[PDB]
Order: sequence, then C-alpha cells, then structure tokens
Amino acid sequence: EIVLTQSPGTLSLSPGERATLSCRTSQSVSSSYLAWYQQKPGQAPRLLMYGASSRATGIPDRFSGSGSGTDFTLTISRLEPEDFAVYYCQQYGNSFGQGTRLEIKRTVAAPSVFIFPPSDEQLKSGTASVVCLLNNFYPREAKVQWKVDNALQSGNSQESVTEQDSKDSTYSLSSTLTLSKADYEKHKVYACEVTHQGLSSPVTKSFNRGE
Amino acid sequence: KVTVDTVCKRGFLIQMSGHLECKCENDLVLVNEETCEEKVLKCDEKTVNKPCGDFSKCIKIDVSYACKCNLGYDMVNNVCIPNECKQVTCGNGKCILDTSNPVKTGVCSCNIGKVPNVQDQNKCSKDGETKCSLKCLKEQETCKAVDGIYKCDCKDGFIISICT
Amino acid sequence: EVQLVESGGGLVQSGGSLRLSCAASGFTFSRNAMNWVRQAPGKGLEWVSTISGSGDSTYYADSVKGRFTISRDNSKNTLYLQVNSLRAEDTAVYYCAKGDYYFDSGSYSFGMDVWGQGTTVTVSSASTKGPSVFPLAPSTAALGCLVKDYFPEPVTVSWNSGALTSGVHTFPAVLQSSGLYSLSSVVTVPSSSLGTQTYICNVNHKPSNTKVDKKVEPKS
Repeated sequence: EIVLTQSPGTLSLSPGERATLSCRTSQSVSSSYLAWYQQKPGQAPRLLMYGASSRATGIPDRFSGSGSGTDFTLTISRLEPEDFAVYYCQQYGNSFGQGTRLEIKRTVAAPSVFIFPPSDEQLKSGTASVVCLLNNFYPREAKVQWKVDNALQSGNSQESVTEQDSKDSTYSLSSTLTLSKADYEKHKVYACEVTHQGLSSPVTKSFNRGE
Repeated sequence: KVTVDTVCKRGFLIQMSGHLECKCENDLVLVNEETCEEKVLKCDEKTVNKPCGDFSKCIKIDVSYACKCNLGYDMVNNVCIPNECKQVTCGNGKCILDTSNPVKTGVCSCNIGKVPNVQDQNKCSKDGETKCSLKCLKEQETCKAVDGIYKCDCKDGFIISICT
Repeated sequence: EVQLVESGGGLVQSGGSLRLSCAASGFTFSRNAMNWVRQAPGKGLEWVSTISGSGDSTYYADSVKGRFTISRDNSKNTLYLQVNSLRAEDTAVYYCAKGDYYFDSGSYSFGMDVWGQGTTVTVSSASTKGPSVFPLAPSTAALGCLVKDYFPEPVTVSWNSGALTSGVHTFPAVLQSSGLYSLSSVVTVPSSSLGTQTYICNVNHKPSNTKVDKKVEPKS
C-alpha cells in the first residue's frame, strides 16, 4: 500500500481563478491507475479523471489532469461556485489521498457573537448548557474560550462549524458549555471570548444568571 | 509485455487497437508471450513440461499426463483464455488481460478502426483511428491492414523468405 | 441506466457482525471489478477492498484485513461486504463503486465512475434515544434550538415547518462523552420580529420516530 500526499490542505480561491491541486505518491505509479474524484458535502464522490488525464463523462473541460511518475496535478481553471468542493486522488485498487478542500475566498467578515443561557426547561434536569454563537465570519479560523467568573475552561466545551454558506460564503461556529446544575447555580457571570481576524480586539459576550 | 521492439521467436508481430501480440508460424503454438514452439500431440513421460497449446504445457499427475493451461488461464473450447476474460465480450475484437493493472481486469482490444466504446460497456463499437506503431524493417516491408489487424507485409510491388 | 443500491447498515454493538450488500443493475455485472469505499464522519475517503470481475481476485486494505471480507454473486449481480468483530472506528458511510476503464489515446485509464448512495454503519453500545429540545431565548437578534442527547444520527431541523430558510444554520452534531449526539440550530431575524411572529423548530428524529415542535420566545 502506497501513501498519497495531497497539497495544499485547504485551498482558498475566488471564483474565476485557476486552481492547482497536487497529488504525490510515495512510489511510482502508472498514470492509467491514478484517478481524481470530487465530492460535495452530503453527496457521493464522483469520478473526475479516468487515469491521470482522461476526463470522465459530464466533467467540464475546465478540469484538466496531468502527471507522471510520482507527481500528479489536477488543474481547475476559471473556477465556478459549483467547483468548490473536496478533491481526492486514488491509486486504483489502493489508498486515497488525504483530500484537498477548495473554499471560496471572500472579504474578511467579523463574527456577530451571541450567547444563550440555559433554558428553564433544561434546568429541571441535572445538566445545563450555555451556547455561544459565532455567526457569518470568514475565514473559518476562530478561537473560543469560556470564562466562568473569569476562569478559562477545558474539557467541558464542544464546537461545530457549518459548511461554507452557498449565499455569502461565510462560516458559523457553535460552542456549547455543558455544566451540571450545581456548578451553574454556583457561579454568576458566564462569557465566551472570541478571537478572529476581523476583530481588532477579542470580543466578549457575557451574561448573569437573572436577566 | 509485448512491445514494438519484441522479437517473436518463430513468430511475427500484429497490432490491434490497444495491444501487440505474437502470432505463431504454421501450426506452432505460444509457449510464452514472445516465443513459438511446436505443440506436442500427446503428453507422456518424455514430453514433460513441453508446450501442447497456446499457454499450456504437459503436467504429470501422481501416473498420468495431461495438457493444462498455465496459472491464470481458463480452457474454453480447447484454447486457453485468461481468467478475467471468460465473461467479457468485445464484438469487433478480443478480450485481453491488462498486465499493468493492480487488480486483475479484462479489457477489450479492437480490430483496426474501432476503439472501446465507454457508452457500450467498453465493447468494440466506437469508430477510432489506430495508428500503426509496427516497425517493419525487413526488405521492402511495410505495415498493412490485413483482416482487421496490423501486420508487416510486402509493399505495393514486391511479394513473398524475402519480399520480391 | 447503471444503478448501485446499497443496504445492510444500521446500529450494532461493539464487536458485532454486519453484512453489507450492493445491488447492481444496468450493465453486465460480471465484467467489471467492484469496490468498497468508506468515509468516517468528518474524515476523508478510505478504500476498503476491491474484487475482480470473476471474484477470483480479491484485494484488501491493511486497516480492514482479517475482519472484513468482500465477495460477489454474479448470478444475482450483487456485491457483498462481510464483517466480524466490528471496531468503534468502523462507523462510516460505506459506498460501492464500479471499476471500469476509458481507452483514451493509446492507454486504458481506470477509475471508479459509478457509485452507490452509501449505507451507514454505526458501532456503539448506546441505545436509541429520542431528542430533547431546549429553547435559545434571544436577548438583528438570534434565536435557536438545542437538540440534546439523541441517538443515533440523524436529526432534521426546520423552522416554522418551512417557509423560514433565510439565515438558518443547523450546525453539525458532536458525539458527547456519554455516547449521545447533540447539535444546535439557530436562525437570525431582525429585532423588530420578536413578540409579533411565533418561532418554532421542528426536530424530526426518524430512528425513534420523534418529532418535537418547541417554540422559542424572548425571556422575561
């Protein structure tokens, strides 16, 4: 089993630009047995190139595949919104590559931060959850730290990030701080501090038990 | 793997749409991909390991002797066919084994003028130009299209050991 | 046309067995090699195994040797994937793919051109539990719903039973330490909409046939 390395990990380009995606094998392979595949979020993969250069049926001509020996490159010129996805290479009957992700590059947008206290319906149970919403920001790189009574937290939070929006090409993050009812009622002030490129200073959205 | 620089021992090169092979002379049979010897009519103790057909030799059974195809060949009407080519139809051509493939696969190699039609299970039905790659370096020989396969033969004026 | 339909997924305890299948139609099944490709949640594609057209040649990835077994029945045009002693890392969507070639300019170029819809396998000792919905009361404001402690995936979240798709974000779920999934779903509306328009979220969880419609309203 050979090892295929794809570069870059995440490629951020604007529509209309040229995209170059690399796939390097640990050994040497015949170009007839190294194919390219495309996958949309939530969809099955789709073949792009029979072998290294033969476009599969229905694949637009702007997709071009080239490569020999250990170096293989998929070239996507004149990028369109439908082209931004995840791309894989595979040796036929062997392993895949780690995959290169194509993300739309747009204007830097700061996240609008919202914090949500645990509802009364949840406080009846033994656990409580305070949610921090980072909405419509770009790029996806962002940092969230919870501070209860001005104290950093760890092992009690989980984060999720939506796919890139098909409308404004932004990202959204959700951080949930799960604490028991005893530890929630024990303190008072809860806040999530957010750091992002679109913010000159980290923004804190706080609340107190009783609004 | 057969190439244009292959010397078919007691044979000659032919070309189809996707591969080259060696055809034997007269009633000779292929002992390997590039060598033709005489087929033994009946296997016994003296003709052990001797060719009895295309890609088949004499084996000893522990005491009798029979003619069996080489590993990876299936006998279909007394001729050895590659395993992954038994259930593969090609129409205007034949099925061949893709030697370089990581997985055992049968592919269609077509008569001159056809190519595997991806919209017809890769059978030989789509029209396609196949340029002759044969290097006919004998005296007054050239690549002629004979019965759907490329081969070396005499030119427009010469005919028949050396073309004259 | 060519069709690949997969079945055999579902929840199974750690160390259990499963038999996946892939029904093929629209082509001579026996002449094409078949493949299994899986993808764990949030991860990339991983080739599992490949079988030749006659089934006499089989190929396996190192990560699946020993446990997994690939086979085919050309009389029924069906591909199979037999597994025993399933590990927790086997949770993935399992696709089948047809392996064919395209003769382009002197060479036989191969690839997996036809894929199936994929069947989901889930290895866990957790039991099927319905979701519990909690409001996210707003103080353009933002409100949402918290779908907490459901199993297994997935849950479909809508707002006002449709007709509210602008500015909605249903975040991906996270696998909590207890083995239960939990995701949030928020929607942004102008502050001049609170108190005049009712906002409800429809959390439909098929594995338990649970549909909760929890309304969100500003706090007092």
